[PDB]
Amino acid sequence: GNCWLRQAKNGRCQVLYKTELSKEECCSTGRLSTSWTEEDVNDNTLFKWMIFNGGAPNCIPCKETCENVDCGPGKKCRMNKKNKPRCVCAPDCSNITWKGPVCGLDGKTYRNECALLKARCKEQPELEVQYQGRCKKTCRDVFCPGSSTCVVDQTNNAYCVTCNRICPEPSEQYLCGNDGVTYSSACHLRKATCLLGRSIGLAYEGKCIKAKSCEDIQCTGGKKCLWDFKVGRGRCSLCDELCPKSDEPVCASDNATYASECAMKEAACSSGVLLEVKHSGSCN
Amino acid sequence: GNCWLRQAKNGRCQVLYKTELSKEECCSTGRLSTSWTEEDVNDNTLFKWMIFNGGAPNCIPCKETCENVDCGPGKKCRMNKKNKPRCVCAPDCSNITWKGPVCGLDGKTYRNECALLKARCKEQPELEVQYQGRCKKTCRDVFCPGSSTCVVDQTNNAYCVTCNRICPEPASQYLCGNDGVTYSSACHLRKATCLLGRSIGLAYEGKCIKAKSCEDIQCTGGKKCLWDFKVGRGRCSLCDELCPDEPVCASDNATYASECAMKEAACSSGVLLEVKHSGSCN
Amino acid sequence: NLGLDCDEHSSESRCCRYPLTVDFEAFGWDWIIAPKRYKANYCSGQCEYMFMQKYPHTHLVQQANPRGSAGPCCTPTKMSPINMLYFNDKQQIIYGKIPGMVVDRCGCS
Amino acid sequence: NLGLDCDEHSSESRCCRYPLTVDFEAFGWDWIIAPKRYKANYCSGQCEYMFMQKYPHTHLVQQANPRGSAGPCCTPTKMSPINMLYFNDKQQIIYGKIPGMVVDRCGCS
Repeated sequence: GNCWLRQAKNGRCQVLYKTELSKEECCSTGRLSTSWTEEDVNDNTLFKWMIFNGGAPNCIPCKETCENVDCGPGKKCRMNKKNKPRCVCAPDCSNITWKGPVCGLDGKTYRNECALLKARCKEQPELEVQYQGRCKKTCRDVFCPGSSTCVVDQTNNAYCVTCNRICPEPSEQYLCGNDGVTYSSACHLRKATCLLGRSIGLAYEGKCIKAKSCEDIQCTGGKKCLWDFKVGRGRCSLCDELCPKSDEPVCASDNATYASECAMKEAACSSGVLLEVKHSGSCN
Repeated sequence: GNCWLRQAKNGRCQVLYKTELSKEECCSTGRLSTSWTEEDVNDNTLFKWMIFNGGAPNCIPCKETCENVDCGPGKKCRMNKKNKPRCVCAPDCSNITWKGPVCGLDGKTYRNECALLKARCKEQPELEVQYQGRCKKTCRDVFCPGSSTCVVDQTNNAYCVTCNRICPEPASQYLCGNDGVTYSSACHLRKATCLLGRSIGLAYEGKCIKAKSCEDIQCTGGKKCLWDFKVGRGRCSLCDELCPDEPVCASDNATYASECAMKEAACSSGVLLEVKHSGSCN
Repeated sequence: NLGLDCDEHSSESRCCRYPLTVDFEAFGWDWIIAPKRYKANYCSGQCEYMFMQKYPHTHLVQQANPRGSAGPCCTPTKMSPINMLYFNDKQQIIYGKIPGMVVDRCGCS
Repeated sequence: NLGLDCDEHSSESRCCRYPLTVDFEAFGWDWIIAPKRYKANYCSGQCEYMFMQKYPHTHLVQQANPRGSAGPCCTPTKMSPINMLYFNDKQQIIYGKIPGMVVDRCGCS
């Protein structure tokens, strides 16, 4: 006989696992979906079945009930409404003290811990709780557990993360942040950023200088100087990217309308003027 | 520097081909999309750029124009509207005498041969003409080119195919077609089918027998006998497939929930049923 | 575009797509009616360092180097179907689009 | 369901998915904020005959056996992303879904 990884919805056996096997050998393990066909045939019959006829016929599933089914950890075998064995997610929600909503690492709020654990089992193996309560915008009143502290991403979503605060302390690893502050290394910039709770941004490698235009700043490594007229400081930006589409128009800090944020960036790089999105959509 | 397979549409370099290269070395061939970055950096830097920053920055394409571009056969380099080199499909349609529509192997009608050759180049490299004119339904007045002959598929689309004519003789399974004819091999059944122009179908493995009911017929391989009262012959059918719709009228002049529901009723009763027409019988 | 193409006149060592015509009759497969032949192509070449890689997982495995990891293989990263006319088990004439028949692109996975 | 899962103390010889945790700190990558580690998994096992094959093209190469054609390799047939919080080139805090980080399924290609 032949041993197969599954029975498809057409009732046929699919994915050849082993040949020249008895049903007992094929079905000896606890794997739910393993299935068996009795007839020993040649390759080209097998090939014709798998590729041109929807799978092998007379497919006999090893497990018609939950007996001897091993769903593994966090799962349990249950007969469904059509009386077929299924490995469903059944995590242990027993010893969980918090019964309120939680914020998952995926930035989605779950009704409770048990729900997150069930989503962890079904679809997201990496899913964990980063903090209790709903996921929030801004770090205001986000009290992070343990040694973790709050930061926001590019869309102001709050995360509880563990900043690493042990940088190897050192040459010309100096960086000038957009805050006009000089940092000894990227690590320190990163940890200062992590501690501030929001992006500071790299203006240019080297010490910060009191530049009065982009003429005072030399950009290294294919970058161009862009001047921020709102704070009177410059930054070195790549300006290499192209704009592809179903673009969404934006309103920029120069109070002009662009086809897309990308179109805005190009006008910024061309003119040497730093432009940032004021709000989404065209300038009304 | 680094050599890359392409510049992405965001303008950055993607798919590392070679490292520690000059632009001249990287761009020495006629390959259209090959691109180069000047900076030599370590693995973790290349990785950060490729995976987390859209690709390698300062991506310089080897080919800014169609100059020295080798598009290969069937293609030619043309500058697009954004003045960027693209290898477009340009097959040779000059010495083609047939200027009418053609029926492609994909069973789709093309406006002409040249159109088919361009569809061949852009999306279906195996696309060929099976016969001149529009693709047709049924083999009526389908004159297949050369020694090729006409057959229809499951939805009555006409194809011009080369049947297999030299079957290898079997050392000897004989097969019994639904036509009540005994065939020396599957190869022979197929070639009778191909020449007939439509499916005959396997009734059962082995010699045809003059059965008077399904009791005379031994079905092998999990199959069950279904009796066809219209021709007085039996058939071994799998009756294994599951059915998940179509309402239909069966050859027993009864209404079924579906062809699927009909087949199951056939397998249950041991009586061959076929779709007469869609919809209720009343 | 995301993949590299080679022929017999290539001295290319990296993972690459080569031409390969499959003849169904020369296999003896009479149950295929059409086409009699088609361009299947195949992948061949070395997968060292980070070359010709699409997904970051590959690089992470190379670093971890766990037990039984053979390294990246030169393998199809994009497949195309072909249309076929063939005999099914019932020896009926069937037309069908058959997935995973043509290699469009090769890469290191 | 379409794939086979094994662990280290499995005697499964065929192409199979094994567990593997990637630790970003143990690589030293401070530019990744979260997660610090994750289950990446990897593929390992034999690919003989027609076993664990998804696409018909594999079988066809085996028959043709052209020059430089290696046997089928045990390779990912399904990949998943993970969500990551990290520093980009500008050292901005970026959240992003990163494709091709997790192997969901292994097969012979």
